[PDB]
Amino acid sequence: SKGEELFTGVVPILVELDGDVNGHKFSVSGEGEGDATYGKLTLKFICTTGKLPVPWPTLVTTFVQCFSRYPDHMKRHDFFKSAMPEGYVQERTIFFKDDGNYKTRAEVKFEGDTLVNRIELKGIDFKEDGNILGHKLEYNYNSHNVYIMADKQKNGIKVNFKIRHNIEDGSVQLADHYQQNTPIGDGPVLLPDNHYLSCQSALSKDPNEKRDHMVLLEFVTAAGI
Repeated sequence: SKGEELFTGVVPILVELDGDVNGHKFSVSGEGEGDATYGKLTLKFICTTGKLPVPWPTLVTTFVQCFSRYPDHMKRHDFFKSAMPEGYVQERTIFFKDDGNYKTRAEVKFEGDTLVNRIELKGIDFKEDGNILGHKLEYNYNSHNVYIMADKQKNGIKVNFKIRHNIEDGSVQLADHYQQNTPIGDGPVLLPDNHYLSCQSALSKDPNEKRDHMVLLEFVTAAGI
């Protein structure tokens, strides 16, 4: 595959997000590297506007599935890498149960040797004292499966999954994800058969970082075929 070759080694990653949740505006910058051979991602995110108005875990999914490890026997189903270097647009609506929703639009593409994820996020209908704006979510992350289906109509894919964020009282805050990806270029891409990505994420802090931030270590592997 075309893009396939772009991911054989360690690739630097840059993430830039501008967000507005219920009028609370903020920006985040992230840097790190991905090693698709091992489905590995290592990144550090910094809120460059001061304090993040929402819990960091709620932004993990928004912050480059092209770094997922696709088993050799499943390479023909790797839409993400096939869209590179031109990239793909990734759009989501994330519904937080009994609370508001995030709508995101992002462009993932290479800028030189760096894989960049530029995101615009808009959140509305949140409860000021809810689990999100109220900061009631634990700083951790559960393993989840991400379900992918082709969408030949748009020469792209449809993705859906549920993220369960742990609330400090022991309960869970469901975040229902509806996602669509379509190529940026007019080039050809690989439309996959149904499969899923198995994802695990570990959140941590940089003991010397005084800015509001998040350190992320993530491993993702395609499966189901």
